[PDB]
Amino acid sequence: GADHVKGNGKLSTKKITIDDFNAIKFDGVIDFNYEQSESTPHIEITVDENLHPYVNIDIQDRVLTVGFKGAKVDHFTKFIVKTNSKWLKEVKASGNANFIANSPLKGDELKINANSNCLVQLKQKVEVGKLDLNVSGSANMVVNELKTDKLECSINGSGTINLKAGNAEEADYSITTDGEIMAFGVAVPEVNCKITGKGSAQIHPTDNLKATIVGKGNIRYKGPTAVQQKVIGKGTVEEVK
Repeated sequence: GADHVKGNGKLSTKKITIDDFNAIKFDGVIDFNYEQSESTPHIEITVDENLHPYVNIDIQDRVLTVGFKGAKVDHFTKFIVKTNSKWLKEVKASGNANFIANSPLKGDELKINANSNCLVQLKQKVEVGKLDLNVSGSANMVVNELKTDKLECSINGSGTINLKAGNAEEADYSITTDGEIMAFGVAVPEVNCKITGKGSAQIHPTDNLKATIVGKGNIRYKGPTAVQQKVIGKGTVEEVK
């Protein structure tokens, strides 16, 4: 069967051209550096020199998948991906990967699913019609600045979503089992916030807030805002000054 291989500890970088992609999927301890630009797309891979033949770069229906193929890689020293595309509508990251967007991001929609201990960092302004963020398996997401019409934030099981600054017209915030949403920095006129189980949501509704809690989870908001709530459990909905 497939050979078991391992990195020889000598990192090398290879740069090649890459086809058009608008979606990214990867699973594993990969440092993935992305930029949105009109420049000729390239992909730059850093991995142990003897592992480059096993590096998988595959684009199907504009979905880019990066990982390994052709052998079972028992160990690698580091795995860095640096690439760019004109458009980006989706990112699926898993397995303790680091996804970093080092450019502003634009488009009708941006959907991000961060699972199993990943770290997603959107370091520059995200300006989209709809921003759909999902975290599970203790993954973490940090968004420095956003501007959107519809914002959807959801955490399942565990993990955190930190939305440092920005604006949304409507936001749906949800925490199930456990998790933390840190979004005091995002001003939103219409907010829907729901916690089922444990958790903590920090939010900034500027007109109306619909809050639902079942369990010990807490909703803390900065207003002024009108509030309609339904709480079953020890958790509470409270304003912070």
